[PDB]
Amino acid sequence: AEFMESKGEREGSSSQQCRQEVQRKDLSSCERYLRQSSSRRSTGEEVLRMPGDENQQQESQQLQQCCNQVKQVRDECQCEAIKYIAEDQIQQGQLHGEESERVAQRAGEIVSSCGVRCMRQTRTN
Repeated sequence: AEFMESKGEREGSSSQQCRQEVQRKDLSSCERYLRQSSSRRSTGEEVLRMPGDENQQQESQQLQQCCNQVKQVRDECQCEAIKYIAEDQIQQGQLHGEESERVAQRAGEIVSSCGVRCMRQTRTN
């Protein structure tokens, strides 16, 4: 009489699965630094240096967490990573009325450090 069928549904946001690992490694603290009160301990056995091995050679173990964080960036998720962090905290945080644009320049602070992605640079892969 008849015979037909077919299934297959999915949903995503960023590329393949950038937003995924992005919310873990890639810009996942640079904006959190300015979002929070001040950088602090976290997950990672790579935090036993004052001057910071993998970070701008200068007393700044705070932004070192962003450099070490952006050090886990892929390449094509670097920019989209900023489109995530520099936004999720905007919707989550009190970033509304006219205090959301102040966060745009703010993230730029850590960007100029070791967060140069979509807040200064562009797609590179």
